Amino acid sequence: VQLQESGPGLVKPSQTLSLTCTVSGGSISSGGYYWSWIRQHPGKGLEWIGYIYYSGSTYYNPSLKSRVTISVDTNQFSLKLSSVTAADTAVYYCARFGTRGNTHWGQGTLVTVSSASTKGPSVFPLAPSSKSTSGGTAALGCLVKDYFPEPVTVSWNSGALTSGVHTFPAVLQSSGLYSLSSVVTVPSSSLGTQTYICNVNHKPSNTKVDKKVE
Amino acid sequence: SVLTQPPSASGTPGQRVTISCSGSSSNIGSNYVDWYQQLPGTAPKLLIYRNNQRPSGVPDRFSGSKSGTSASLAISGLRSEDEADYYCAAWDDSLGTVFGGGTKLEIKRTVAAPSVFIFPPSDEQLKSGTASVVCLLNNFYPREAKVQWKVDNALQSGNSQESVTEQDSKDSTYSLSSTLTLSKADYEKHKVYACEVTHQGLSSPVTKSFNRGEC
Ligand SMILES: *[P@](=O)(O[C@H]1C[C@H]2CC[C@@H](C1)N2C)c1ccccc1
Repeated sequence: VQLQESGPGLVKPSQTLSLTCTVSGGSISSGGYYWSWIRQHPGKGLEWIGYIYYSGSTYYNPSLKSRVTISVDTNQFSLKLSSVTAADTAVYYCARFGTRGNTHWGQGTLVTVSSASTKGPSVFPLAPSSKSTSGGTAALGCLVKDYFPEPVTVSWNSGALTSGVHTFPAVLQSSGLYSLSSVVTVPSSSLGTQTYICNVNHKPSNTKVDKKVE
Repeated sequence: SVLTQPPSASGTPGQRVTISCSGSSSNIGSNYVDWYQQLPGTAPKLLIYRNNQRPSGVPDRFSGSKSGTSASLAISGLRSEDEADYYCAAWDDSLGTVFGGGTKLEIKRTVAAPSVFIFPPSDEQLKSGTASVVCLLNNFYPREAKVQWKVDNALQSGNSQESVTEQDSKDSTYSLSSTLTLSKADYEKHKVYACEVTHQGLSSPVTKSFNRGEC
């Protein structure tokens, strides 16, 4: 089974958060499986939201029971959390908890509760120089500056380069905007021929930039 | 917070570590404990269920135990890919499913000094009126590192932000990005920009500097 979350990365305060979990590789009509919602505040622990059984019986986190509805559609199930505040900013996971040990989690999706405006990121190349090269190994990267909200996804050469790649946790500037840098160490021999592109994606503002890093 | 875990744990490669989980009669004492492994940047995964059962794809290096209101997860042959947050979980008879605060597992590899790299502000950023200078501390251990910015050989402060990655699943090292942000006017008034790096893997502080416009 595979589980896929979907929803907005940004939600206004007091609005209702609606998330759906698309199930693939099996139906939602045979126990004993507990189709779950779990959330995780950024860089922190886990909090259970609720379970739903194929019969339709639900169990909720008592601290969220008054605000939460989990429902099954006639092959999806959803989470609706009303009257959201900044305290509800977290990564939300949908999962399939099996009583016989076959548990699968979804990838998780980040929800930021804020009234602030959405801003697209600027993408600047961190060009490799002699001050970025040591022992035949050269460093280069991209600077993803002044955006809101999280997250931005950075890949190198359409997902090719994975080794040596370091995408740092975004920092919250004085701007109120997030700043991020993504770097990769490559052989110095390949700086003149092999192309290195900075693939930056930011859905909340529709920003897709492919940066030739020179 | 309903279940109690130590915030951190550590062990050398090949050695064994145990992670405790303390609960009460209403959760651990009444039911069973599950364990979840969260690799950095990934969703949690089931590691242990029903106190000590392993799902498919989990090596026998991992084992769990439960006694009374306590539980314990053991990792026998520590690998670099074992670095993760480990959460115990249990059904509370009143609260439902509760978690522990989680335990970050650190692998004690050998001391590694960072490779230091510096990046002048790009010309496209300079068009915006801002100037960011990035200092890169790459693949080092332990985590503790100190960066000191120099501008025209003068020490800076309060004008930089730094960011650190999680421990790398393959070489057990950390990387650090330090970014100095100046106005374009500030940037052009000065001549030299330097990044001074202190780390126990270094016999003495390392400086990566550049004059404006070189290379
Ligand atoms: P597990 O923690 O609890 C099982 C016994 C009781 C309490 C919840 C549910 C399942 N119920 C029958 C568990 C196992 C699978 C999924 C969620 C929780």
